[PDB]
Amino acid sequence: DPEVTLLLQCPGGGLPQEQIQAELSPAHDRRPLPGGDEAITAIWETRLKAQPWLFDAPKFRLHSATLAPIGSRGPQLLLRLGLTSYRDFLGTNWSSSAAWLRQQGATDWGDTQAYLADPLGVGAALATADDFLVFLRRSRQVAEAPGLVDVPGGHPEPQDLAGQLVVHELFSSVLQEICDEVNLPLLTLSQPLLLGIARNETSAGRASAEFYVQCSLTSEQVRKHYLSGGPEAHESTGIFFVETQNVRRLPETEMWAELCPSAKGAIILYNRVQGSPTGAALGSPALLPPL
Ligand SMILES: O=S1(=O)C[C@H](NCc2cccnc2)[C@@H](O)C1
Repeated sequence: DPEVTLLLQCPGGGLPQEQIQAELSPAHDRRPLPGGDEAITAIWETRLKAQPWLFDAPKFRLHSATLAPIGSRGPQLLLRLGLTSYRDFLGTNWSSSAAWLRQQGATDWGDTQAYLADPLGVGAALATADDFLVFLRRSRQVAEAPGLVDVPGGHPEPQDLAGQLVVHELFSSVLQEICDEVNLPLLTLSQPLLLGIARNETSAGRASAEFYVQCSLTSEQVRKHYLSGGPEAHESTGIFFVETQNVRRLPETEMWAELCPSAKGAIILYNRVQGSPTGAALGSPALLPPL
């Protein structure tokens, strides 16, 4: 699967909020472009002169994420974060010359990402009470991955001693994205677990944190809540459900060629971290069928 690479696979079936540290530092920002950031300003002016209702927004930037030695006590993950924007995204990751900016970063800084905005996404593998994952169909009229399958999520906007507030906002944001798009009550959702981090190579390597969330509603009830918002309550054009049993072999199905890269990330991490039993009981052939 060339369009998605794993940056992080969490241990212990996934990491809760209280085991994660963040360092939000201007040392983690994008480096100014070799010829100057005027080139980002020029793409933005052109875009606003066609679509003057567009507005900029701040984003978190992923620099790096370091996992503690497995089985250790204390914080298990450090996320190194800076700040970027929708505008810096449009002028770098989304630019036609994005591959040239990756080569320049390798040459200048020993870092393919040094000249890229790399805004941090969040996504969820959202399971129902009746053991299904939730999928959404993307509109055919949006700029990115039109008409493809997605999972719930988005790209949080800002606002360990500011770090903990930043971790809280990331975990809060995946639940808020589920309530905004799927139309579920907050109180039907578990606290998220972080499964890992996946990179979208079709979007010059920008990363998404992938989370596991359990809902107390059945697939039937989740569908009712989604539809009862009406065509204006969501950006997606449809919702559908796959049995957790069947997610295990999803990369062998015709669905796989219709998943956008960040949703492929979420399903691979679900399969490795929540799937893939290690013990004798869930390992036994009748519960883990071979092939
Ligand atoms: O947070 S972002 O900068 C906003 C962006 N939205 C999709 C999009 C794509 C191309 C042009 N406009 C919007 C995220 O994919 C990254």
